[PDB]
Amino acid sequence: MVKLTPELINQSMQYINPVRERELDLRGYKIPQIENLGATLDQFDTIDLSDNDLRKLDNLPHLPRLKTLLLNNNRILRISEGLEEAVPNLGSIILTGNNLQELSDLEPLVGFTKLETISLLINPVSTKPNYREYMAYKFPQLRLLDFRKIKQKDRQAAQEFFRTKQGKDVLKEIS
Amino acid sequence: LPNQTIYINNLNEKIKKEELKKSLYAIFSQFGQILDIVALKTLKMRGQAFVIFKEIGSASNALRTMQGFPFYDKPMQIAYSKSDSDIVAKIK
Repeated sequence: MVKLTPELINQSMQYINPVRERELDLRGYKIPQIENLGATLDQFDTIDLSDNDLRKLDNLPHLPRLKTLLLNNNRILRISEGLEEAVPNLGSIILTGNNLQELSDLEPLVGFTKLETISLLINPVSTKPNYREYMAYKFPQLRLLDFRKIKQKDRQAAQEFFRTKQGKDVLKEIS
Repeated sequence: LPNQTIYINNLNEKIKKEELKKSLYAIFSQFGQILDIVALKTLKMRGQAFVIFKEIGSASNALRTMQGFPFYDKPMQIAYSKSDSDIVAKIK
């Protein structure tokens, strides 16, 4: 295991990826905490932290260029609030294979204004009742959830559902 | 016959190829480093893609795990690529 250090960043692969974006590969190091990302000097469109040991998505510095965060196969159970102040242009967050449990644990993501793609595959939250409906309602800008589109009819249905008294009670208990 | 490249069929042709590639990268990134993705708007590659992993073991895990996954509402049909010459013939 190693910690996320400037030395690690400097030795790691930094390259143009198959979708033509600048990517930093930090995969497989069992990194236990996000830190020292300021040392990237905002060079990257995408940071790949797959296969580490993160328990929290937190401690991001100002990185206006960052658009994709790959977080596959960590142990994440908590997301810190206000991360949109650090990475306001985040477009995709891939949290496949983590430990996010409840819909309320996703509330810290609501502030992202251009977050269009989320994966919560192989997290307990993605099998909770009303998951897709709640995501459509709570994240109106979201386009792709677990690699299935949120369609226009899906948007409308979710909005109409949560307008009803029964829908409002569902929301109340989700909190 | 396992090799580093998976071949996918039954992909949703209504999805723009740039978006398709970005989403394929995201969903397959859990298995390993991806060296390239091939998904062209041609008849020969209609509804199809190749995802090239750095490691064969990653390709094997991706094939086993994602078989039949409903990607853009269609179950993926995944196999190992037949040969590098087949890949070349497909993109020509």
